[PDB]
Amino acid sequence: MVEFPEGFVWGAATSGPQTEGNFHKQHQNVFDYWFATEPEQFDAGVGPDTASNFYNDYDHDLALMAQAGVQGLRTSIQWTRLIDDFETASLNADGVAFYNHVIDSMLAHHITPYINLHHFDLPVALYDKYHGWESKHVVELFVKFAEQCFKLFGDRVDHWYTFNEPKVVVDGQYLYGWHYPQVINGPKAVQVAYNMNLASAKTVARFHELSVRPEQQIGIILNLTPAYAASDDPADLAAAEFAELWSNNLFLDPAVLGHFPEKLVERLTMDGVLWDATPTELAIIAANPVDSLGVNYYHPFRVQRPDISPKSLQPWMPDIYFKEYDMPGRMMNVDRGWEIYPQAMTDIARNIQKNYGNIPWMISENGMGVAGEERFLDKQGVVQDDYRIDFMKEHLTALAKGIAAGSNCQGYFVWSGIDCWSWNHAYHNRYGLIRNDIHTQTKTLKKSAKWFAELGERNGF
Amino acid sequence: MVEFPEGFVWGAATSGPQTEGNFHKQHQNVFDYWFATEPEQFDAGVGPDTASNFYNDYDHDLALMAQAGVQGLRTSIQWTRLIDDFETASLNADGVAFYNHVIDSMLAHHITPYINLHHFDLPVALYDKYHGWESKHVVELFVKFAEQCFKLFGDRVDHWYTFNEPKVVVDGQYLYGWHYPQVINGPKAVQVAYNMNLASAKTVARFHELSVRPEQQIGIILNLTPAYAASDDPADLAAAEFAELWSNNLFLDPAVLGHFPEKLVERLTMDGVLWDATPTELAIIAANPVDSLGVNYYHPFRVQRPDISPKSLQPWMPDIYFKEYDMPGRMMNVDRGWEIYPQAMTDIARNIQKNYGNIPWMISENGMGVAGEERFLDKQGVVQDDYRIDFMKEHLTALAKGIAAGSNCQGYFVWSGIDCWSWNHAYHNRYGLIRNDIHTQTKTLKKSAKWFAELGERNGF
Repeated sequence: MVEFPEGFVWGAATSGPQTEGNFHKQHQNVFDYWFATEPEQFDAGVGPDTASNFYNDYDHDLALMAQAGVQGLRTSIQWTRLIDDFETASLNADGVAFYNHVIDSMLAHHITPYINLHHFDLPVALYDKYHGWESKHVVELFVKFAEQCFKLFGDRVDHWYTFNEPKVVVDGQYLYGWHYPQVINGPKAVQVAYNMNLASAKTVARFHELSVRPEQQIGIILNLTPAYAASDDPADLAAAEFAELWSNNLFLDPAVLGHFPEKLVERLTMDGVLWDATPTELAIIAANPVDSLGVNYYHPFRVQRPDISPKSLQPWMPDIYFKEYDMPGRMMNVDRGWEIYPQAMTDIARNIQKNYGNIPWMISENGMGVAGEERFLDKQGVVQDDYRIDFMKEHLTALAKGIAAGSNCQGYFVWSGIDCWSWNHAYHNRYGLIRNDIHTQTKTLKKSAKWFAELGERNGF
Repeated sequence: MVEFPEGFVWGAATSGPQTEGNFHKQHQNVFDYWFATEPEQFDAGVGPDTASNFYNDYDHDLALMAQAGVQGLRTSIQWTRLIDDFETASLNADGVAFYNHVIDSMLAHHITPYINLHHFDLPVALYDKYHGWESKHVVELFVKFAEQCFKLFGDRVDHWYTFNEPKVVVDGQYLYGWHYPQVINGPKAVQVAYNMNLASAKTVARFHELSVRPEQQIGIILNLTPAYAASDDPADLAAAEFAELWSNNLFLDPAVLGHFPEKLVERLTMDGVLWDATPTELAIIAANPVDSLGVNYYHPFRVQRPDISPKSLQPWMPDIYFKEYDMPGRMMNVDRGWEIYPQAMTDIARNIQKNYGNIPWMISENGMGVAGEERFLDKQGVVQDDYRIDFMKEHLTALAKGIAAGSNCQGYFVWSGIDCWSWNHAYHNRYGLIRNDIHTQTKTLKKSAKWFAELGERNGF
């Protein structure tokens, strides 16, 4: 009834910091330090130290993900586990052996690895020593870390990602206090956005120098949700224009087109907050675009005119040009406070098709979080998450409208395979196809897990 | 200047729970239990245990209402006072003796008795054992109770009411937390609204099985305030449409027309929350419409679209289809949060006239509550409540226009005669023509009282 291209990849996504636990990890990342420092900032004081126990139970967890129809698993390697000396990217042999075991175990369970290099997990010592992503020196050390990943694992991994959503690192570490170190500094944020874009192009350059097979590709993962204008009132449309240049073009254009959006550069220059670039850096960005795109979508995004004029005497923030808008009559997931609007998928598919060369791309994240799922256990122990299935039905149906009209979409990765630790929210919301009782680390497929499996075999629904 | 038809009843209204006190009352109703158990939920810690001392002082209390021009008095008999065993409706001899004394004292004072059977006072033991109005067994037990009242007092009581506003019991007990048990559950509310309509029809049948004089008639007291849309945008009149069906037609159509409003049942059906009804129950409802209508009006009712779509993921409530609206420029009773809009009574009179066969009806409640009436004591300790006299003239002016279009309105009852106990608000707001000083239980007539007595002696103002 609703079918998909031949060879479509049906996958799941997570990250290392949200699954492994900190068992025997040499270094603290910023979240590790934050929980060790301020456990009160974490739901029920549940931090990352055990997470979903993937460090100990990876082999059986991959078997369950295989039962749930996961053909490709996207996760990440932790900079703070793999590397001994950040300055030289010397190797921690127990961390090297651990990633070798999960990649081999993925292969034995017929799961194609999708390895991402960074998911919000900057080592805190590099923030102490250099202020982290503000340092073009840290940019080099990350490339050296990526180098080591490609040489150790490149023989078995075809699909790579530089970053999971650099924008969330910008927003979290430097604008709104979501990530330790919780800096509130707009101008610094602009430079960190530039530096991470430059880190990614440099990683793409290194990756292709060290390539061995043609099948090996490397991409980036971004949120590309449209910035819908509240109305056709010129202050609203102009707000949506900056919101999109800033929340999407900031990374899309360097990543795919190899340059920064011209109107955005103009705006930040006028406000005197523009990043420091060099022509050689800009040339490396121009010469090394990504090979593919991962798209994360959960909920739509609407903006209206700011309340006060952007010329007011206030610290510079991107938000001086736009304000979030709530649309009368929106379809809501009320407990989570999120609008449900599946066609945003279809708009994304059309944008990549028209404006970004129809570059090959996948939905790298899509999913629905629900609290207190114990309420929907049958006494056979299986969560009856019919809501998750309907959510996936609506969004896959809109994604199908995009593929049919010619969008080069190649895969759909659910967030997430197994319930995992959602930063300061920890396990308050569950996204998995598979349920984790985090007291015992005992995992059990939900109803949606069997549905996802049949979806992959039928390649539709 | 503003005159009324011949025979128009000028009366006053209260209830047993709000006047009697619990002196030697055998059983606890839901409010008694709530107060005995959470006194903090009631203004100044004042509960119903003494109320306005009507149990002890009914005789002199009645002599004063008669001085205030109360020609007929509506109040209620408490299920929890008259009945020994609820399962059989056996009699508590002291309760019977009390209500005989009250009724006989009314006629000795030439007040016509208007006796209502139920005013928010479900026995708490019937809730514990059966979940109260959710049980069709409890509906039968109420008919047994109603039958005893008819047999005991029908020899000198011509005018009866099955219920005072069952929608307030639905709303308070099962939707918004106003009444103990404070259940929040849309589906149950739907079933309780249906069950209470069924109890009233069953009571009407029993009443006419026993009625011997043609003067004997039984009615129901409803609030029929129109749902005024905020604007004529289609979303707001959709909201006003449902709010009308739900707040008025849900009770008025079964009571007067013999059937539930079809487009309401269609929407309750589509949403999966329809009550459980048998053919026999529906035929009883069709076959026993009430004889007359009691209308309570205090303030208008304005409605706009809901903030989110009724299809959002939320528990079913009637409120998913409409949100209240505050009209800019409203005339307000500021100390109370209530709009003043007397035209509404003209609209109700016309609705009843055109669309309900012009059934004999009365205003069973209308009044204004104000706090701290100590501030308007004159030199002889009489409240000078000109605000109350004005309020009456404006609403009587509107009623008289409805009658002049021919509407079959036959009387006007003010709330209230003596200041009585207003549930969780207790004695914060006073509505009476007669002030009650509650520490000593001394009642003195307000200035509005002498004005009410002249209005009846003249049929106008």
